[PDB]
Amino acid sequence: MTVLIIGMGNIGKKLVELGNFEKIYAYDRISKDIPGVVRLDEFQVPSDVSTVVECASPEAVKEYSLQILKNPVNYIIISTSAFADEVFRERFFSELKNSPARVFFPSGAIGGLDVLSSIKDFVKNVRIETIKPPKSLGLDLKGKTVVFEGSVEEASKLFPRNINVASTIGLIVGFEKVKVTIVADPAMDHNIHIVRISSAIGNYEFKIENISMLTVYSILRTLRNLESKIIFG
Amino acid sequence: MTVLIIGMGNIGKKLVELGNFEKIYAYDRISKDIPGVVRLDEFQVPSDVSTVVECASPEAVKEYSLQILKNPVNYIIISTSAFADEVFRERFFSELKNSPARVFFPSGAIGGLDVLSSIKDFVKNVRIETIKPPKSLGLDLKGKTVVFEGSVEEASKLFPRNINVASTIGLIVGFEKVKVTIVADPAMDHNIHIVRISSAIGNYEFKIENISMLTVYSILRTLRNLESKIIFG
Ligand SMILES: NC(=O)c1ccc[n+]([C@@H]2O[C@H](COP(=O)([O-])OP(=O)(O)OC[C@H]3O[C@@H](n4cnc5c(N)ncnc54)[C@H](O)[C@@H]3O)[C@@H](O)[C@H]2O)c1
Ligand SMILES: NC(=O)c1ccc[n+]([C@@H]2O[C@H](COP(=O)([O-])OP(=O)(O)OC[C@H]3O[C@@H](n4cnc5c(N)ncnc54)[C@H](O)[C@@H]3O)[C@@H](O)[C@H]2O)c1
Repeated sequence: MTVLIIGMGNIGKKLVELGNFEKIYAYDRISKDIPGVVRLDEFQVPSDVSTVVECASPEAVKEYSLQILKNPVNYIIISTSAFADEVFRERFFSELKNSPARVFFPSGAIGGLDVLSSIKDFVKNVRIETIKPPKSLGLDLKGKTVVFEGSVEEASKLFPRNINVASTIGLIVGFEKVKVTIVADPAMDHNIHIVRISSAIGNYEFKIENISMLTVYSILRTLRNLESKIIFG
Repeated sequence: MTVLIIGMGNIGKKLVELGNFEKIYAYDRISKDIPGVVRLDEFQVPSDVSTVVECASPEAVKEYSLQILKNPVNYIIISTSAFADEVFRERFFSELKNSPARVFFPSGAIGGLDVLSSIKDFVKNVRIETIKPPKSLGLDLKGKTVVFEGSVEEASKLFPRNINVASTIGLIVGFEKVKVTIVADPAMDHNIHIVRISSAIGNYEFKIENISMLTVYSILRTLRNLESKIIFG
């Protein structure tokens, strides 16, 4: 299929090298030498694009979402942190009911969204804890320390970085039901995600220790799935 | 859409009551009073069926898989334990390459299959441990005891019950890479599933404590997804 990739950062260039595409349109405010892509200069959704993939920034999701939705394409979004904004979220799904498009929210850096999606109406609450090494926060500590705790909306305001995982989760069960905790642990070599889910159907715990590659393959699997006979999860 | 549900056990009757369907064809060796379904007597795939759902038994998967695949429908399978059979597995995906159909393997009683599907080529091994209460095995114990450990193929031969979770997993990463452990813990009130995944991309831990309802909603979410604009995981 022909596709439009928004953003040529670590994830964009990676999709271009691993993906199998006849044609690739790419838009990125910068202008680095483009390899096997048709670097656009003015954003737009070419008529032969069957799928659009956003992997730029929350602001990009907000800037083009409206236009993208006019077109009858599969719309893959990863910068979900943008949905932590009540006003933008309302606007988006409005355009979507009228839209001929289809939106896909791949799990990204976490997993367990298959069951969380199935039992979403029954979820009582979701606790997502991120444990980063002190170094990655310019901190020197002798023990674990909570650097933040509250809603997804607030977490995004102070951490314009991640807060994408929690947002996709919020988009599934409702934001009011998600609590975010960011912990700095001097004993931690790498980043970790722990998703604790309480519901009327059962309780689930998902621990993620990524050694972001996971998100890349998460996108690829979604694209591959569009054209596959064997679908898992 | 019009659908064909194979098996009217706990899961079949549940799909009939919660599902939203214009027409339902149902086949079940028994003959209990059927409510809102068109109880067939001779198995077959009516021409107006757009989706078939198996939730009967592994033997059923093996008996009708061949026929189902001739038809251009979405084929949902849950009794995956049947794929632990090397010979049947080879036969199935053979028919599928030639098939106009599409197969869906919902996560069922576990979760985390979204990430496991994305990073499947990189998986080094998967350990799935099931911790049941001694009572559910007619055992009286004073401490945890392993009642079984080995491959998915063997687990199915001694436990014609579950071994479906491990099979779907085997279908994803390859059976040789899955190790199954069934533990009886006197301290355990309910059943638990722990899926430990080791790979080149990272390590994942999924703990599942279901209070099977999860599988039902897992099927429903797959059906709902066929006709939805918002897809998660
Ligand atoms: N959902 C998840 O699990 C998950 C995980 C990791 C990253 N992400 C998201 O992916 C994004 C980062 O991707 P990356 O790793 O390639 O980072 P990156 O910063 O290396 O790449 C971003 C690229 O997009 C371009 N860009 C920024 N705004 C743009 C805009 N408004 N319009 C067009 N182009 C724009 C930038 O010039 C940059 O080259 C982040 O926004 C993050 O939220 C999501
Ligand atoms: N993948 C998962 O996570 C998962 C989880 C739970 C159960 N399951 C599967 O679901 C099945 C059980 O479903 P249930 O909970 O409704 O159980 P059940 O035993 O109550 O229902 C099974 C029904 O299917 C009928 N049946 C059996 N063989 C048939 C055949 N060959 N052809 C036509 N009909 C047949 C039976 O008469 C019975 O009424 C099991 O085979 C199990 O492997 C999968």
